[PDB]
Amino acid sequence: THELIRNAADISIIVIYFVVVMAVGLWAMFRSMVWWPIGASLFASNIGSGHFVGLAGTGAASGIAIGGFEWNALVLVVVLGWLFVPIYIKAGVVTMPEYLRKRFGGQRIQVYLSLLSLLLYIFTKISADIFSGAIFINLALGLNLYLAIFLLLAITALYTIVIYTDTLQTVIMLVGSLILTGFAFHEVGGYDAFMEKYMKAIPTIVSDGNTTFQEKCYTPRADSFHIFRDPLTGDLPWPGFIFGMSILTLWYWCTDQVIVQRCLSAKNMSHVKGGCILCGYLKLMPMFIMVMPGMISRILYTEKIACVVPSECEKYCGTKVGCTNIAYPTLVVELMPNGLRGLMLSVMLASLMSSLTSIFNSASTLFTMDIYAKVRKRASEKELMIAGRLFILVLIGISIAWVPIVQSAQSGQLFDYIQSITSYLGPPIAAVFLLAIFWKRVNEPGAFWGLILGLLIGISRMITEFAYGNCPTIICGVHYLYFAIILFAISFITIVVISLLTKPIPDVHLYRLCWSLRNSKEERIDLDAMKMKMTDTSEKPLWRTVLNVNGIILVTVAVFCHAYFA
Amino acid sequence: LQPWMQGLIAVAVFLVLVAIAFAVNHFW
Ligand SMILES: OC[C@H]1O[C@@H](O)[C@H](O)[C@@H](O)[C@@H]1F
Repeated sequence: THELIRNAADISIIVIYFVVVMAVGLWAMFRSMVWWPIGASLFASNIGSGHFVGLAGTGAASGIAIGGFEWNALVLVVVLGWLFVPIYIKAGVVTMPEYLRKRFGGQRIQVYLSLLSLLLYIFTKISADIFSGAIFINLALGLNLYLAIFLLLAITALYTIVIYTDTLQTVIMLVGSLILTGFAFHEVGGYDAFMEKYMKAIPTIVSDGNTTFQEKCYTPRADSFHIFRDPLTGDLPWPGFIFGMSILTLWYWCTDQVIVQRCLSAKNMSHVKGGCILCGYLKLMPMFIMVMPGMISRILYTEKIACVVPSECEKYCGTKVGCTNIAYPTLVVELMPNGLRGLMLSVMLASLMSSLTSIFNSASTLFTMDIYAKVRKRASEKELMIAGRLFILVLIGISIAWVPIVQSAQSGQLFDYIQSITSYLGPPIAAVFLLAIFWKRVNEPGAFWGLILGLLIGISRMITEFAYGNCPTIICGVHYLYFAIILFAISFITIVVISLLTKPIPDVHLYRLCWSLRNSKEERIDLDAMKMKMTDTSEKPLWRTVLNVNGIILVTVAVFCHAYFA
Repeated sequence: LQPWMQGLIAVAVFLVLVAIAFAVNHFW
């Protein structure tokens, strides 16, 4: 399986792709980004190889429900265009912790939230993406997982040396993924035959010595073709699904620095909205092109993807957890002709490079403006950039060192790992941002202490899970999309209360920083020609109405797809 | 209830939702 791509013709495609990417990057190197590149880059930053691998694996093991996550992004993307980005533009902010500094004041909350978003990036993004790329390389090539990570990040470092490049990335990835989807669906015999054959993927080897595994452990779920699964016994329960995934997605899109940073570089508000719409329409695809291909991989490679014997799973992937995360790679490697196999390897690398370069740049911005600038108040621009570069290097090192914990991570389902860790560490951030933008009363001490409590609970559960890998069901037995809701509610209530206890932060410090005061001019007094254009969110009535209708139609399409897939 | 019945019903209810949202936006 690993020797398939060794053909010279197949690798010709990857070298052509890399030459094209280098040419585009050099041309770009050698605020008017516009709607189609804004949306293309948002999609390419959101959809990395982490999504490919995790979504396909969770689709193989659990079914279509995981794909629904991506569709929720659609709705949240709409929010990002019409609720949060206008405020980030009016506030004239570059980073989100800088927005919280302007909103609340004081240095502790900015530093803390920057560090928390950096830890979130490290674990979820900079481990899942590199791990997924390593899976792709290891299944495609004999190189080990760690060596695969090393090669992948070397290639990414070459790649960085953005929105236009990410537009190329997303176009190539979308075309290649559509090609693979069509090819695999025809091979299985269409969607009807795919559904019929999917409820038969039971591996032949199901007993190890005298121990027989439970029937529900290895057979595909009866609800594998339903997004809304049982609230209690079904993995990814529908109430947890909707609410917890909406909270997590709110964090990721409307408060993470990467998405908002790429959304801010728009020429004007209309192109912000257009980029949001294009990214949403592109995000409507990742189900049909990542989840269903993984299910097809299960159908065609049941013994490899549905393994339940620890010995067999270990021999197939070196892990005794189930080999669930290698769904998409196998499909790409074993079912793709030489040229198309090379093209799909290029697609996976394209999505990964977009996501990882976006995250590297955003983390550099966060550490550069929100911590290093504060430690060295008189830092020169050159030293500032040097600090950012060293920070991304340290971030990469920490993420690589953290990879091994991601391997098992809830039975090898990488996307489950991503969503669980980010559910532990994101709901506090989402709560503070929602309250800050929508609630004037919140103040710096209250927000800081609410965040500290939320992080305390999240780290408590995370350490318990990592220690137990018999864990008490009263704490860890609840699915993490429900721990996300619990943590969000706890942080929300804590922030509200302790803010009502301490200080109002008068009212003249919240002009153009809160939703109620987004339009007031009133000579804002900060807690800490060109600018008039930068803080301008005016849009021509024609384009504004066109983009409003476009967003309504996009969310209509998202709801239609959700209901079509139950 | 075929899947496209569900899709159309969801489109209808969500369109009503957006219509109510814009109605309140105009009124509020
Ligand atoms: O970590 C949360 C994020 O995970 C990504 O994989 C999904 O595409 C996003 O919708 C979500 F917000």
